[PDB]
Amino acid sequence: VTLQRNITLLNGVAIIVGTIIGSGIFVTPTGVLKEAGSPGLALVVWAACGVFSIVGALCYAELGTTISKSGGDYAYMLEVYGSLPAFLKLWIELLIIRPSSQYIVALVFATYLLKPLFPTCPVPEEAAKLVACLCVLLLTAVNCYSVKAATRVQDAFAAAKLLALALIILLGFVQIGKGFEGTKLDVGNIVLALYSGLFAYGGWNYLNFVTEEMINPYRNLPLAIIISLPIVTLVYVLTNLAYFTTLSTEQMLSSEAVAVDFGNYHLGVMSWIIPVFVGLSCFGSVNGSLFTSSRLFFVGSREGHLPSILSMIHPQLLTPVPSLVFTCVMTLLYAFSKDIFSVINFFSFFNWLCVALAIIGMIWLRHRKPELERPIKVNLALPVFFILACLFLIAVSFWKTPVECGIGFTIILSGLPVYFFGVWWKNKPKWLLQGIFSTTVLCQKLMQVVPQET
Amino acid sequence: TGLSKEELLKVAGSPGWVRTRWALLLLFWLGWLGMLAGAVVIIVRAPRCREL
Ligand SMILES: N[C@@H](Cc1ccc(N(CCCl)CCCl)cc1)C(=O)O
Repeated sequence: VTLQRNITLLNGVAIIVGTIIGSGIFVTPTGVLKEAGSPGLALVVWAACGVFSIVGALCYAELGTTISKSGGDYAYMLEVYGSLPAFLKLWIELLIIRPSSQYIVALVFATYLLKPLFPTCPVPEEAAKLVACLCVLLLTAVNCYSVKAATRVQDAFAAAKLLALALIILLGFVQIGKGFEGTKLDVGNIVLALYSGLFAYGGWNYLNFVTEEMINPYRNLPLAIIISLPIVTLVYVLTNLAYFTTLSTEQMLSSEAVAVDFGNYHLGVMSWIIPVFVGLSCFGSVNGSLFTSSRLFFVGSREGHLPSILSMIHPQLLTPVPSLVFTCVMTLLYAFSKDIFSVINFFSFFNWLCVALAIIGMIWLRHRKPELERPIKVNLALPVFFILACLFLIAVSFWKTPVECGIGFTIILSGLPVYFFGVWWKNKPKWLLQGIFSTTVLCQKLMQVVPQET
Repeated sequence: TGLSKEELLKVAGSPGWVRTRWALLLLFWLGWLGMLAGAVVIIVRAPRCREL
């Protein structure tokens, strides 16, 4: 069997717009405004970080249609830097970046969804963790049954976000109808203000991790980026403009969840509307992050980096069942760690590093292989502008927050041992090979799954 | 590398394995419903925030 190309142009938009927006816009603005220090300059960095996002994604629109392959930012460096550099990324994406991101966003789903049953006090931890995990389990099942089901789910919760942010913008314009100061302009500060948007816009690369599942990627991938990411930019500046109609700097810079207080200010009878919409927003972000992660671990196994259980597909339903089950188990195993919001911050920069290495690889390929076909090309200034902007922002981390870095960098270096034993060694002891094969065929028999035919 | 497709056809249709999948795809859904009932019990058996 082979994975059929079920993602339409519209579903391709819902994969990206439905996973960019997530929790970011409804909880982040306080953390922009703390470093901007002014409602004038805050609305500047929200646009400027948008521009950085468009030029980044436009580099990925090219890169993805030059390679024309589903492994996203892993494939696009495997084709360049080779086996071990791609493995270091894959190990980190498999063990840390993606299980943590799924789990915390599933937690954001739970804690906001329960919030109107606990309006003024923290929701109980067991209820949050159960509800978070029930989300990850249910979405895994939906992703196992049908690509058609999971993509038609992704529409609903892409729409849910745009409806929620439409409700924010609607209330904002209603307050304008009813009826730059203080700025901390320091050249060494405002770069940290721009960094705050690279949680809120982050995720525009997700559509590249599913390239081989779009109906006609040479049109759909660049077009879905160009339809999506400018719309997000517009929605964010209008959404922040809306918040600044209602909440003063002193409210916004202190408040826990700016959109919920905005909801309480206007919608007194039904104030739970925004809390539940931030919840449902997150449910779609998890779905997309889970769908998209499954493809990475699957692709990694084709190209020889991971055990050959994860390359298998279920013949009756045509989904990479072992990859989704692995994704889920590895995410639920993450849930009981304590200091997660340190973890995902000290690894925050590793995503930007890899995005930079990918577009560096794209220019290195435009030198070494003019032989490759390129159905769309970008003028080389934009990549160079984008790599300058990336490597500038990586450097900020080591000025403002270097202290954690060794704990993260230890795991990156811990990728090398596992590469040698798992991939370079080729399993010389035949008793270990028989154990691997035994383990494999148990999964085969159990899940009813088989390798892909090209 | 793992097992052949056409090799797997010889084993995967055995009643033992079909009964095994029927049991597990019941036990997963049952276990999810277990966590759901659990979560609802936590939400009942917890002290509500005092009003302002
Ligand atoms: N905008 C998102 C948040 C987000 C952004 C970037 C990442 N990534 C890694 C840094 Cl945690 C990208 C690779 Cl998973 C993950 C999550 C939302 O609001 O759901």
